[PDB]
Amino acid sequence: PFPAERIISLAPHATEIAYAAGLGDKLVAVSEYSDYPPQALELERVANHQTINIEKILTLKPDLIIAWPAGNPPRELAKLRQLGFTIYDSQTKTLDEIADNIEALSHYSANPEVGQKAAHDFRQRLQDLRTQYASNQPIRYFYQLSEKPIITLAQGHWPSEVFSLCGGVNIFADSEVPYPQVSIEQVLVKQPQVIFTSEHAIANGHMWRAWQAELSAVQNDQVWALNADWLNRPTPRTLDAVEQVCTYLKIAQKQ
Ligand code: CNC
Repeated sequence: PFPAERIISLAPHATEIAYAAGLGDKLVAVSEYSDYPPQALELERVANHQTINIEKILTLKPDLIIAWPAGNPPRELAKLRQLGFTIYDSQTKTLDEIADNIEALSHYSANPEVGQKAAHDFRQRLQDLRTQYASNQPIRYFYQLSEKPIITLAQGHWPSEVFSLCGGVNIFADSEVPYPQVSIEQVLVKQPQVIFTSEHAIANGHMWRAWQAELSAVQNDQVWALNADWLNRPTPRTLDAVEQVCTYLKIAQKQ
């Protein structure tokens, strides 16, 4: 396509993949929470979970925008397309798509070998992890994005695929929306073998201690925090989430 000179990222994960793809030096704006690699804190922000700042983007004249269709507002992305910007749509469902993203984005780099290498390395480590964590048996898990309200994941949407590599089975897989709000009772009824939550919830005392009697996951000491930066952004660091998730689901075979 062409070595881009003024690149904008509309998502935290997209900023990580941009740096891995050898584009980081050409970024001129990123999203809120684009905090990795940490120098990205230095760049101006043009997007958050509710709004893309199209005025500022006009002001910046990007020759490449790295979009996150799954998380960005559809109307504003459509506007950017209608305005004639060159846009790469980052797809964010599978683990192999992370490497695909990096390899695609490397086409816009002045040094495509960087992204070529990063994708190669990702693919090899992903292969290593698939081999290493095959022995895991199916475990039914609950993954909490928040305690108030309880939001979880469903329909195979990200990060469902991280868990599935390890044999993990989402208790809310068959929900009518991809990120459903669920009640305490809904979880309690479902009887997850493992509960995954945030480091914050653990540190403060997690909400499921009160429910030890009704939750085998609590009796068995299988409520664990996951690193949300690794897990919920599809990036090279997702392979550390794979390790973390897979190690915990391995432990969960103890009974
Ligand atoms: C579900 C959800 C939520 N998420 Co996320 C979490 N946890 N998230 C997700 C999942 C979305 C899946 C998808 N989009 O395909 C999921 C797990 C992948 C995700 C991921 C992230 N999220 C992140 C954050 C910080 C946030 N998330 C919230 C938006 C946060 C929400 C908190 C809340 N209670 O509202 C949340 C709990 C529910 C939003 C929703 O469903 N609204 C209903 C829907 C109809 O409204 P909506 O406006 O269309 O929602 C869309 C956006 O929120 C967008 N989106 C979701 N998260 C982000 C984060 C950013 C930076 C941006 C720009 C857009 C989003 O995706 C939604 C559609 O699926 C947030 C308000 C939580 C909080 N209170 O801190 C917050 C801050 C947003 C901000 N200031 O811009 C991450 C950076 C977390 C991390 N530690 O890495 C990460 C970024 C992903 C990436 N690609 O870079």
